[PDB]
Amino acid sequence: LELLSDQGYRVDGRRAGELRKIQARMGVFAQADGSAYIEQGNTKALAVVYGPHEIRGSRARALPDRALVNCQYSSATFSTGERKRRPHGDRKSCEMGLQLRQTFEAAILTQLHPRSQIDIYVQVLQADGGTYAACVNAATLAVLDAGIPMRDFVCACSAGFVDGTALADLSHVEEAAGGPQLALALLPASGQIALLEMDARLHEDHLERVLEAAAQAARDVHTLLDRVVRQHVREASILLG
RNA sequence: UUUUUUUUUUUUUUUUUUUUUUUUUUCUCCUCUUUUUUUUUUUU
Repeated sequence: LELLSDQGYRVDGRRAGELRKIQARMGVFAQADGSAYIEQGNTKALAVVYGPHEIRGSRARALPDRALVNCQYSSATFSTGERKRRPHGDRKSCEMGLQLRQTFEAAILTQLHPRSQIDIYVQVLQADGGTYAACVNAATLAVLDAGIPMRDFVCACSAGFVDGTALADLSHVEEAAGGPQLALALLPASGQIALLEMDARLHEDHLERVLEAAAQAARDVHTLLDRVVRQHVREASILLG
């Protein structure tokens, strides 16, 4: 099957260094302390956060120096072509909630809420392509909506490598083809990387170009989400006064 | 030849948990030429 034509067009019609269309939203729910909604291409995510509160259970599991970040991951049973129902014991959810907890224990400026918990929930309504970056961006928007201070605006994007060229924002068809996939979590102002992942084989000479293309695609996600945040804050500033 | 007074480092600790590798596709596809097919035999 052709994943890159001779003309340079992909299966869905975009070039190598081209992203899908994103359409976000802030303030979806009312009861919670924060909310967000993003649809990156054909993947629909959702995130809900709860502000610093009293530790549930009160089983002396607190930290006297910082706060306790608690991230979960879930997925709807109609999120793909087949039903594929799973119980709440899978290790895919555990590893996704652990990479989420790892990146948000580094992005959030947590040394201001001693002996407090932060509960972050992510719900995926339709998965087609990169799920990690869609969850990270939806929870970055939900955290901004909740007013929790943070060092920067963390954004994530993936990449690939086919026929000696570097792709960007891979889809499920391209992902399920046995290629060197790769994902980041970038802080645009400093250029630092919060998380790095990889699978499948790849030569050592092509790591610089796949990593550079992924970082550039994350910097391209940054501008599009930045205009959404600026329009939202100008909206509320106009409403307030 | 210049008296008298203006307190200070948050209180708390004797919390239960009965799971388990993975996980999810890619179609049908013209094999060229001396033949029947030789064959016992012996030295390993």
